[PDB]
Amino acid sequence: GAMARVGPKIEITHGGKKYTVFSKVTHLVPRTENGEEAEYVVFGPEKEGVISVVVLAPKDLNEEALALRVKWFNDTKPRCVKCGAAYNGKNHFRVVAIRNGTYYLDAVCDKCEPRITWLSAIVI
Amino acid sequence: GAMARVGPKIEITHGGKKYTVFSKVTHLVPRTENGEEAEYVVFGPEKEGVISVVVLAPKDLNEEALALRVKWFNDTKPRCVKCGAAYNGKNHFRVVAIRNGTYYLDAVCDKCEPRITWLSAIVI
Ligand SMILES: [Zn+2]
Ligand SMILES: [Zn+2]
Ligand SMILES: [Zn+2]
Ligand SMILES: [Zn+2]
Ligand SMILES: [Zn+2]
Ligand SMILES: [Zn+2]
Ligand SMILES: [Zn+2]
Repeated sequence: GAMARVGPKIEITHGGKKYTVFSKVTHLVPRTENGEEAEYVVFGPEKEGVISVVVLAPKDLNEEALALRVKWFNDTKPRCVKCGAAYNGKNHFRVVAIRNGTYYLDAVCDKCEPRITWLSAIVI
Repeated sequence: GAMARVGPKIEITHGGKKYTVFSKVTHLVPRTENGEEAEYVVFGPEKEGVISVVVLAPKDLNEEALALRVKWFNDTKPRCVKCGAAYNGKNHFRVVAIRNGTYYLDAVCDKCEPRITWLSAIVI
């Protein structure tokens, strides 16, 4: 009976809030014309005290690296590119990031992009 | 009965020689620390008048783009990084390239790296 890791990688508190962070190694991610492969991060609405996070990336990200994505997002507070809304805990919100997670190419909410909810649902 | 494209994408003559170029869209390729995803190109030995080429890349490359890889290789004549040998038509030879195929990170021959022959054999 060989074990298998399942569910969230790490659970963290930050800014008085609790984040359950899932991740998947996938290359089904956006890329620049130049050839830099991006990552998706999707933030879910707070449900039962906890905000679900899903990081889809082409590389294996350790727990420190995963925790830093939440921090960078919380401290950047990026706005939806289509409507200007920030993640408020009631919506889903997706960023596309390159440069080892530090540079956002895109940010969008699920009222402007409903499909982002199916993205994280597949992992969650 | 739905058709399916098979075998080589393009066959080209250059420098008095004939190249049969295969390709595969794959993300099982090398990458830089920064996040630039590379491509493999493997040159086979001339057998029955023809040199087999196999381009493994994370993007869909049209026939012009595939033909340019052969040209850039023929005109660069890069040397094996481990022994200094050039592709001579008798050996297999692999380059790793980024920057839309123009910049070689690595070049190696199959006496120094025997596994490169299994790389192209899977596609061929
Ligand atoms: Zn803080
Ligand atoms: Zn990839
Ligand atoms: Zn929006
Ligand atoms: Zn939602
Ligand atoms: Zn020429
Ligand atoms: Zn060599
Ligand atoms: Zn060989």
